[PDB]
Amino acid sequence: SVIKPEMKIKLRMEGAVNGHKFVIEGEGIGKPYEGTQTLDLTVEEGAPLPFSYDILTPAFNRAFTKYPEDIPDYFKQAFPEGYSWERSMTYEDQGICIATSDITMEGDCFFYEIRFDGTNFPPNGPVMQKKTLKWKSPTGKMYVEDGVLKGDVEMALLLEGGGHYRCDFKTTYKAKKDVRLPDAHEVDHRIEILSHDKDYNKVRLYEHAEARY
Repeated sequence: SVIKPEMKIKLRMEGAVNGHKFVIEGEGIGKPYEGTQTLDLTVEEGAPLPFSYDILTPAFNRAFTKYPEDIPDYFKQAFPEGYSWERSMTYEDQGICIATSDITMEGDCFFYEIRFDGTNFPPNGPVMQKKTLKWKSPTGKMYVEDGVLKGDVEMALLLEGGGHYRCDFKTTYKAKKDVRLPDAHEVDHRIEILSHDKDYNKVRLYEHAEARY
């Protein structure tokens, strides 16, 4: 396979949230067959970010998923050519984000070109007031609709003071070439900010992910 036991990551995200433009760059490494990865992220433009960093982190690659051999791996099959995704993230207080990522590969390194846009977050809401702690770890569903791979997951951010803040994720995936399509299945994720500086200009981000029926 062209996916090595260890793969590097390089990315660039450009976007805007409630009109505030930003650019974030990332460099990392992961073990695709183990489903693990770590990213170091740097706010290159638009610092300091006036919104919760947590809304960004699921945008920062399902190739880093442990797939059982009896479930076809859409994401590892898509390389070297790559794949893209389109995602809507609909929060319970009418804040909405939409994002896209084009994922390519050159040598032992993935490259992401990410666009992230968000709007209509309440000014005194948990996102613009930075009251989010971390994402819960729900199980997401993967399924195919007329030859296209889709994902749906009901997400939630834990809040300061003990509450939770929900978000509906819908993703569409597109391999550059035809690959074996999997039957419907699930993916477990855990995503965590391991470290950050005061205003999250620097962030170290970790994900573990595993597929199952």
